[PDB]
Amino acid sequence: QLSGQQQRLLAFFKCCLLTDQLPLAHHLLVVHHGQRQKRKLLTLDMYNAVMLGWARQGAFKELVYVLFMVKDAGLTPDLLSYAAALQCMGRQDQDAGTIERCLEQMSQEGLKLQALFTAVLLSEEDRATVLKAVHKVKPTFSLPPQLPPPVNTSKLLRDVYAKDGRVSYPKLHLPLKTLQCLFEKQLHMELASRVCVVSVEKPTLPSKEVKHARKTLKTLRDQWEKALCRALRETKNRLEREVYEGRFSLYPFLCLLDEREVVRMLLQVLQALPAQGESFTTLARELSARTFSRHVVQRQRVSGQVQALQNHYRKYLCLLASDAEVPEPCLPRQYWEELGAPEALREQPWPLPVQMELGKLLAEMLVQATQMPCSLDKPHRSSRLVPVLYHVYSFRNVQQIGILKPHPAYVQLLEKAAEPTLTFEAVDVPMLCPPLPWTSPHSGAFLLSPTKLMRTVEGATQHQELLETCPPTALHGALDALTQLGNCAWRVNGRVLDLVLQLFQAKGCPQLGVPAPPSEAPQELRRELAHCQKVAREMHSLRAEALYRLSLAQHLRDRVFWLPHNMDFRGRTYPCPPHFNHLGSDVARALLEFAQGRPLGPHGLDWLKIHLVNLTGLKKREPLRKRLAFAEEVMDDILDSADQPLTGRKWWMGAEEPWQTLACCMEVANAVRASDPAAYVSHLPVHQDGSCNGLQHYAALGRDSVGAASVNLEPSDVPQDVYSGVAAQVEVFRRQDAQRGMRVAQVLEGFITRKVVKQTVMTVVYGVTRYGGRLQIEKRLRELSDFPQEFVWEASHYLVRQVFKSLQEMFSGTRAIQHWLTESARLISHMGSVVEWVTPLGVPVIQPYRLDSSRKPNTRKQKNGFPPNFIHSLDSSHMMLTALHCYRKGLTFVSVHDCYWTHAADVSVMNQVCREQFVRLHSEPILQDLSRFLVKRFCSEPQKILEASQLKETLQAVPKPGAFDLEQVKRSTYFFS
DNA sequence: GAGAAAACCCAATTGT
RNA sequence: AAAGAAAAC
DNA sequence: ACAATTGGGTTTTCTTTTC
Ligand SMILES: Nc1ccn([C@@H]2O[C@H](COP(=O)(O)OP(=O)(O)OP(=O)(O)O)C[C@H]2O)c(=O)n1
Ligand SMILES: [Mg+2]
Repeated sequence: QLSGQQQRLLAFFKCCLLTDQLPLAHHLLVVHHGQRQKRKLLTLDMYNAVMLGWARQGAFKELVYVLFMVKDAGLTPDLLSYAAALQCMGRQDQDAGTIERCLEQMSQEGLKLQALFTAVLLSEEDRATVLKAVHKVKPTFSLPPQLPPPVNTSKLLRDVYAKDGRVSYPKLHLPLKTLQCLFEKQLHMELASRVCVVSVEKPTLPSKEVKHARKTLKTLRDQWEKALCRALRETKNRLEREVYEGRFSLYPFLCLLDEREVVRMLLQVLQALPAQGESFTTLARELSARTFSRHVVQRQRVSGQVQALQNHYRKYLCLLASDAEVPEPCLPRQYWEELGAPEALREQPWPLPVQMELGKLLAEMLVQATQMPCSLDKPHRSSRLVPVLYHVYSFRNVQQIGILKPHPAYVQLLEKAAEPTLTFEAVDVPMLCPPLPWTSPHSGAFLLSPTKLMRTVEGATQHQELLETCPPTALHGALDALTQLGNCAWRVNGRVLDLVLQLFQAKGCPQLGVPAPPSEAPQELRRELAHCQKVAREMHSLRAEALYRLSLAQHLRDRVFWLPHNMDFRGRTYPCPPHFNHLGSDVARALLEFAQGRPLGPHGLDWLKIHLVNLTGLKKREPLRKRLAFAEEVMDDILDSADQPLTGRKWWMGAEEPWQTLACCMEVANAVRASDPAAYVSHLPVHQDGSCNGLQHYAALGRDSVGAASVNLEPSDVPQDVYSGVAAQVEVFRRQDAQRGMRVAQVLEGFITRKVVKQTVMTVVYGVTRYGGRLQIEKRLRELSDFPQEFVWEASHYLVRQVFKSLQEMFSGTRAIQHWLTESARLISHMGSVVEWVTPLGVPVIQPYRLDSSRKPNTRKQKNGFPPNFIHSLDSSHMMLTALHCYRKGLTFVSVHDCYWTHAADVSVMNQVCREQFVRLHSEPILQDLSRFLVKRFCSEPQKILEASQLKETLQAVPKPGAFDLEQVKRSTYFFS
């Protein structure tokens, strides 16, 4: 639509609004006014922007000049121009607030003044000044009254927002003053946008060469800072000269931030450069995004929104604090709106060309400015002024990419200096205060930085557009769930941290997940050397990850921290700080604990031992009674694991989840030797997971009796387990073929297990191909070290066979629903429309596939993605219902996606809630509601007759439900266990 | 400054 | 951006 | 029809990309 430069100049004029100094923007408008082609292709919004800026300045003469230019060249005044005129009259006093001209002209012309006060976004001060200038003539006008906040009246979300009920809303263990000073610490952390963490690499006793390298590095850093300041001044002068030469420039974009801050940015980006450095484009995009992240925070400091946030947050913490009370207990967003909330007013992101040009300019500045003497080993008087970073191209790849390499001496200086400090950005670290409530798609999560509501790659905006144009009460439960997942307080387990750091700083233990040092790689000649370099690179790449996660664990060791949460486009909720969270590896889950603990109660130690047995991986198919018996039998190994983790018989290393098993052995040993095990405060999360969840949801949509009996929707004394049935069938087939001398069938004995066929049997209901199942079985066979690696490939072809022998008596109505969904998605995409639906909790979901280069939907991708995305949206709705009705009863609830975590005391309660919020979820006609929504959405147009008829008879051919009572899932024991 | 690891699949979509 | 690996559902 | 494309879905992270 709009041109690149036409979109670019609007960002320019908004940027001149952002940092004042506005006559350069006015001068550029005058230069465009000089030549009639130069003011051509200029949109009206840039005139509105500069008028509003002069209104903020209070200059009426320039306002009238821009008005005259608006009536020139055929442009028409709109509402923002009258808002700017009334704002100028608000700042001034002449004409006594347009007695004679402006409001009378507006009323005569026919534009509505209620739309002036309400529709278009203005800040509170500008709204007040325009309100005063309107009150100059006809003072009897009043603003339309603020309505009481709307409450969602959806049937699934009626109980959570009904006042007539008993609620037990939990409170943090932290007093209000401590919470307030932690808010201050997080604010100071976000203001200086990066955090320094001491590295958990082995500290070395310093030597003379270490001092010499560090002194040289400090002198070089000071010289680089001076050089970057000179380069930034020269760039700012030349770009200001370009603005005064009447062309586009990025000079206000450099004037967004202080020169100190930009030089500190460039130096800290240089510090975290790889040894074989990052490409030009990624580094440029990082520089621009980091510049925007600092600009938002700086704008909130200057604009005064930080003090408003401070006041509101100190009034807000009374709901969460232990020693404070609210007059009526409410949900966190309801209390956030009850205390009159400020406008968020976070800046919308710039157009992508401006961002790219800013990044390349900053990167080329860093390449050009910083330099070093050539030789450090020989200190001659004549040393060549050599660059620190080099631009090289890459020959191997198809499309050549620029790579910035460090100068090779700098690598040895960084190795010998051995700086003990890593640097993180503030958004990649857990928050030190409770996060802001999710009150809108725009507000929530971090304090000063904007966070998306839906995680999207490549800047797809149709998800956010669906979330904005929905009815506002539809997202409430979703928002509530996200806030509920943010308010959980976490802490780091100390003993596990000491053990992992002992293994990490010493010789690493790759069996237990701890990466080994850069040494201890293994060491026809070229083949061996290439293998050693490849394995050494893999070892180094793993140990860097471990260094970052363990450094954050060391930093957050004596702290209480929070993880704000987010969604993807389906409804599924992930935490925002990436390095150290509970959706991670075994070590990440072992390090983490609830900061608030609850007493165990009668069923705390019982569920704790059940959780431990589930962690060891042994006894999966047994009832819970035999899980308890197994826990009671192996108690000596539990106590020896807890007492001597590394100098004992080391039974916990044999567990399927070994570090989590060690943490639970520590918790159990603390519980059993206590004087009163029942009144013991436990901080360890206990897990409950559902068996074959996508199959559970297919069975609940179909009401299939055999399907519901298959995935534990019908109660039984023993668990039912689909994958160990399919494994038994394939083992029967294998023995039959291996009796006939089939070599691939012969070399598989003891190698067909649940884990081999698990993902394939899980995935046949999502339309897997035989090729995808082959890669699944291949990756599961490569992990078994005992199995012959020469015969993996043929084994894979023998195992896509005999597993796809599930043709009859396996998931009939499940594949009927799957077929109807796939045909529905195929025929929706055949007309050219992406598949949209609404979650039963009200969340709109759209599929961002559109593989065109993005103009036309990719039919294959849409039909393959619709069954998993629909079932995943349903399980997210299940999770959010369970979370909300657990909040109403006082439960600390976090979710790892079919896996629900709580204290050991509340597990039964959560189970009850879980089953109820399944039953209420699928009692709704989800198939019928989806069918009529898709008929309304895609089959309501008169232009296409036959296509809409075929899609309508496809959509109205919904599969009929079977005969299964959903209430009986409330009686099920192994539904979630 | 300058060439035997080996990838092996095999049927539904899509630009042409 | 492409490749070598790793983790979670 | 012909040859190229593709392979059930989602989320996160690391050091290297000519030897
Ligand atoms: N590669 C994939 C694709 C989808 N899911 C989705 O997560 C759901 C449950 O996650 P799992 O950990 O695999 O648990 P189950 O399928 O229920 O198997 P189990 O009985 O052992 O818990 C199933 C499926 O809808 C998954 O875990 N892994
Ligand atoms: Mg599960």
